[PDB]
Amino acid sequence: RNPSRAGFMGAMPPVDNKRNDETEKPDFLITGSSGNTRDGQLVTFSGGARG
Amino acid sequence: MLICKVLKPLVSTNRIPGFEHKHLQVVLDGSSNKVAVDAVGCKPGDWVICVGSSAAREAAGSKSYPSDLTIVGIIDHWDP
Amino acid sequence: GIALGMIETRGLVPAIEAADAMTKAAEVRLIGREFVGGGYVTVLVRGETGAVNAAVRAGADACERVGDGLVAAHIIARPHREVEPAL
Amino acid sequence: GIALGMIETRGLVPAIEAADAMTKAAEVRLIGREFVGGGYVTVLVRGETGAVNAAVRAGADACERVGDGLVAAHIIARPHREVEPAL
Amino acid sequence: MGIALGMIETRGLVPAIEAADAMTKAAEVRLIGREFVGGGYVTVLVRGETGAVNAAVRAGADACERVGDGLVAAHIIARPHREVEPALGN
Amino acid sequence: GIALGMIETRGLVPAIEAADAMTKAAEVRLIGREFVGGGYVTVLVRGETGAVNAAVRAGADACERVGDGLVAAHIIARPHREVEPAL
Amino acid sequence: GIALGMIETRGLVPAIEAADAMTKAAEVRLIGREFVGGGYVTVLVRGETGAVNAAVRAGADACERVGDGLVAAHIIARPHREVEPAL
Amino acid sequence: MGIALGMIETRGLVPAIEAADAMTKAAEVRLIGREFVGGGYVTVLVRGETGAVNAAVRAGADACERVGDGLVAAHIIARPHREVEPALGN
Amino acid sequence: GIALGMIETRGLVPAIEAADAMTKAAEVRLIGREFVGGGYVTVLVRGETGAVNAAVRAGADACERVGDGLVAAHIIARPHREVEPAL
Amino acid sequence: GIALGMIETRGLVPAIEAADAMTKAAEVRLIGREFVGGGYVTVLVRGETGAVNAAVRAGADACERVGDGLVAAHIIARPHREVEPAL
Amino acid sequence: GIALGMIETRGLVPAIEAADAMTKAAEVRLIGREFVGGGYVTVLVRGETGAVNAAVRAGADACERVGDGLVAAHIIARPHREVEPAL
Amino acid sequence: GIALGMIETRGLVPAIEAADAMTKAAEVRLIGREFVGGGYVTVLVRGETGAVNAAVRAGADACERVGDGLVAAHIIARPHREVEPAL
Amino acid sequence: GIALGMIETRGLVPAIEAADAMTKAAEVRLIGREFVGGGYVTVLVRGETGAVNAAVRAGADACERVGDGLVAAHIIARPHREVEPAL
Amino acid sequence: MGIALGMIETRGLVPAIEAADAMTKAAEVRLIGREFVGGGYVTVLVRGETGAVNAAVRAGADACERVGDGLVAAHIIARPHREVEPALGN
Amino acid sequence: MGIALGMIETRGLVPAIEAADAMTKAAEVRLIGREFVGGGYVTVLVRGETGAVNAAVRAGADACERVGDGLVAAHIIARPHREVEPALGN
Amino acid sequence: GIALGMIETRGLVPAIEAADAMTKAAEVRLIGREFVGGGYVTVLVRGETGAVNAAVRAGADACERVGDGLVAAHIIARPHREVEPAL
Repeated sequence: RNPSRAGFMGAMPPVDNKRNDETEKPDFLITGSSGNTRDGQLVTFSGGARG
Repeated sequence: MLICKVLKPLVSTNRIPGFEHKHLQVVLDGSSNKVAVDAVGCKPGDWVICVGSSAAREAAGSKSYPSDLTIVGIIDHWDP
Repeated sequence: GIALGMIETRGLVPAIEAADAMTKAAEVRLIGREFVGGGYVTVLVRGETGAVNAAVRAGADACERVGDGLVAAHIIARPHREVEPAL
Repeated sequence: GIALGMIETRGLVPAIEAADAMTKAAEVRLIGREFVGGGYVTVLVRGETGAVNAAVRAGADACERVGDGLVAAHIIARPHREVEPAL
Repeated sequence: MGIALGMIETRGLVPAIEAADAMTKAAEVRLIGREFVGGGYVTVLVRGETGAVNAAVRAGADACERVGDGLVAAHIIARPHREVEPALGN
Repeated sequence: GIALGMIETRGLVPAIEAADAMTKAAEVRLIGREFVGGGYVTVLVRGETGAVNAAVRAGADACERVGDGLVAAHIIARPHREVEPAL
Repeated sequence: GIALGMIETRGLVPAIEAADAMTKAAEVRLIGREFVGGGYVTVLVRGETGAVNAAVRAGADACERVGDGLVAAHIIARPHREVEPAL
Repeated sequence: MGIALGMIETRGLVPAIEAADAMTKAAEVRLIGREFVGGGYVTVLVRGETGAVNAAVRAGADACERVGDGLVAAHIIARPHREVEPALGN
Repeated sequence: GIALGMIETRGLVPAIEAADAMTKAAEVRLIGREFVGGGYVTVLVRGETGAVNAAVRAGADACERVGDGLVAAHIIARPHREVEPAL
Repeated sequence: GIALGMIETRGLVPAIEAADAMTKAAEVRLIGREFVGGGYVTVLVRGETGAVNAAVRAGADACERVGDGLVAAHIIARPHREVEPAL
Repeated sequence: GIALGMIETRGLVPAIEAADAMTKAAEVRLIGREFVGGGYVTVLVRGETGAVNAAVRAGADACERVGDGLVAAHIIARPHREVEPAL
Repeated sequence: GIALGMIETRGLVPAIEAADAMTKAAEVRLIGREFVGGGYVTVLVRGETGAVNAAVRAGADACERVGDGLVAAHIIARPHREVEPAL
Repeated sequence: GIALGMIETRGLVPAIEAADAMTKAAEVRLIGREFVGGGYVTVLVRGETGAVNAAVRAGADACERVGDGLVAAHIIARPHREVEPAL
Repeated sequence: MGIALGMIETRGLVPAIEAADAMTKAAEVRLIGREFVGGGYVTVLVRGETGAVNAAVRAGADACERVGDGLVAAHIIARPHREVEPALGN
Repeated sequence: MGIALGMIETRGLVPAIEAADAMTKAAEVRLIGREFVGGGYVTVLVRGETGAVNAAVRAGADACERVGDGLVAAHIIARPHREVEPALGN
Repeated sequence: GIALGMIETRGLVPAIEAADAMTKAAEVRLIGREFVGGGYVTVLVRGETGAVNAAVRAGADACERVGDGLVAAHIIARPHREVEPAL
């Protein structure tokens, strides 16, 4: 029909998954992070260093 | 299973396995108060149904799960 | 309820599920749902520290397995005076 | 009654296919259609819990193939009254 | 009034309106909506009878794949229900 | 005129460069500056068939290397009146 | 619309394919259908020179592979008055 | 009346009338023209609903090619233009 | 409309669900619900050509995955004047 | 009880077992038992969506292990107006 | 103080927690809470040079571990007189 | 002059630090910041053609690493008045 | 209320960093700072249980890196009244 | 009054006061405290603005590592809160 | 006034004024001196806040060395002494 | 236009040569001259950005080997207010 054009050469834009970094371990629960286990910031030695 | 009218929500505290305890809710079985983990819906609460025993463990999600009573369903037409 | 939490995810199947859990968990107030753009959705919640903590943890672990799930979730215990501009 | 069924998908062709399933398979009210952005199109309906369940299963197994298909899908039975003003 | 709702979405308005023109030229149908979903998802919404909708969407698929990043979804509805009608802008 | 020429590109800078080449390449009036979302920007010019054809070809092959690049370049000559909602 | 766009082929199949390609691809006027004899079929359009050019390109690229195909596709830049009464 | 156009052209009218029989046997299509192109080419126009015309043309292209010299040229037109109608007997 | 749509299957869940899709997709009147015997069950609906077309599309696409499956999907745009005395 | 379910099997040991479970599960009405022919037997049940769902699932899983068992079982949430001809 | 501190990130938990660190570390006035779209969210604070310095230190060091992480951390000791009309 | 210089970046913080480089390098005044969508951010500066060129050079050479980086930064010394509606 | 948060660390640089986290992240009273000897520096705060939990998590993930970092950290919710005179 | 609290601790008072002199010479800031934590941990506490505190602590780290057993912790606080102020001897 | 001292010395004043431009473009620093050492050495004094001066000197040391013969000598002074002020124009 | 061009060279011969080139090849204003010391001589001109660019091009061109040759030519496009006491 109406002559379109191709151009581009690279198709879809390179969208990055904002989720990345990781590297270290999330800061001892209580601030974010799902799943997991450990303790409700119990008096247990874990407490802060619950990990 | 225990017929049970939701009463109120709870608040967190200093226990570790709360990662799976999932917002305990105070419910009433018609006699006195009780609390059970909300699996699907509590609201103010018209009439829901509550499951305990060891079934509660696999009713809540894990064999090792620490519970004695879990709400399991909602009765749409309820009961006087 | 000065204590503030917020649940952010991709798509609002987990967002409304987490917000339902938020309101489901305690006497917390949902103050705002925001469409980030690009698929992220955020739901704000206000209350006291313990109630907000219980709500946020319940909703986060409930929504981690629905659809595409949570992205991140943490809590602010003593939010700054700029919260009113922030909302 | 307040039973909240809802569907997320990529591109609204499956969104409205699921809406057609909503309105034809079950007798529920379609309360919302939201463009999240980033391709997420969302349909929101309210009705009877069993009726909403039939609606959502029909919507899933109808629109899961069309185009990019559905992305996330789950049912809400008794949403909190606090959630309603946000919707 | 052809209640049958055909509609298709694609990457950007070039393929979208090329498909729209293909539908309105190959078939005598009335398009009712152009929607920006977001993130490149742009959709054309047309009403017509089942055969006319079928021909229109076939033409749109034929003329839309070879332009831009191309078509994505190409399914239709033959008998849309009343309740979907408000979602079409009532 | 009734001829519609129109182009997308990824990024607003190539879009305005292409529209600039539109408006000096041939006698043409531009009618649309649409933000598709996600980076697609569409330019809509209105004029007679020869002017729009030459202008679009010039703008496209001048904008191919500009910025991120073009998207599509085909043009319709005698649009149906039914494209009025595109206005 | 003095520009005279013109198509010949073998049989009405490519002929009317060219004709509706004319009137659907571009906003130009079809003035005539004629049967030469021996299978050659004639379609005559009028319009702006650029519009006529686009239309004839559309038809010549759309109708050649259907039926026995195109035979004579050619247009007139500046048609004379004298031929019009003989049309 | 359904504007959807089916037309079939053949060498000799035996396959043309076979196509017309497929038309009038398949779907709600009314033959609006039986014309002799010239030099032996015979072609038939039917009009009707889009799906009806599509099914009819399918039947013709299934039962026309192997009859004598057979089918030479068929197609479908989905949404024919208003200006084409003068060329269709006006 | 005199178009007839027909489905054979092994069982009634396939038959009844196929008929539900039959009538939900478009306006078609179910006329025949016939138990052949030996497990064969058939549904016959009446409607116009496009309606029967799309409706039997939906019916097959809803019924395929029940029991041993749909046995035969078949439609006629218009049966002869002499078929219906033995409908 | 507009919501409709139905249990179909080979032989009516599982059919009457499933129908017993149907009536056993909720305030559902068994509207008809039909001999398909060739050994298939169908039992219809009417009610609301939740009650019908519970009944059908209970009966299906109960009857899958008796004799030769179920063949298929699904539910219709919003049956069409043709249900009265269908019964 | 005319120093501007800026953070981009993917999501709002990173943004809001980074802003909380922004304002807790030193005296800085949050001025901008802008949703770019496509997942990008940015925070802009105003304060003196050392205050913005240390505050953006704390903000990055609090935000790094949320979502896919902070995208860009950047500050200017004093933007030009001509930037703020488009703040 | 009348020149309009343009800068494009992946995100707005690089874009506006580039705009700072614009307005701080040469005697050029920026007329706009625009969020394209999906993260694309453009800034439009206005001034003398040599000043615009030098400013764009400075900003591009400054902002390769800032944020995720640049996309497009080209200039027209004489954008049309017809581009002004797009400005 | 009486909720006892407390931190031990090696060198008081992390001790006062955790104290800063105490006083900025949550609204609690700092009841004591003790030099045990042997490098152990201890901070003692009282407040609301959830607020104290937020405070202690902030103090941990803030001061665990500085210098020798924290050594031991745990929360006390409802300390015995007999303990209070000793503190 | 520069509220920014810089402070660093080390092994014994030689490196401690050498860092103190480095801070008070390289920068014009006021040290407010010298504390004996115990077991060799001795700490210097200085107030100033954020830039001055930064320069002072950088100088202290530079001049303290090469004396005695050396510096251990070298972090600062830009905006100390009111409640920490009693812990500074109010 | 911020006593934090930045000073940059170069061969020839083209790099000196490039450094001064980096000064007056980076941060809240006011050039308090432009002096010719002798034999071609040109150096510039600016004063301001510690972080501001540090950032400015950073910008100068980023944009000064490759200009003509380029930078010869730069530094920062954090907390300059009172007795130095007479040497700084008094 | 206050763009500041300036050049430095050994001996004031090429300095005044290229200053004449400044005022002889572009419409710039000579704000002054300076004798650095030890044979180093600089000249300071002001004008339009492109004009000053062309001027310094010509000046460095005419200064290149005459006498002891050029040391450093330079152009700043937007000098700051604080620089005026230094010029």
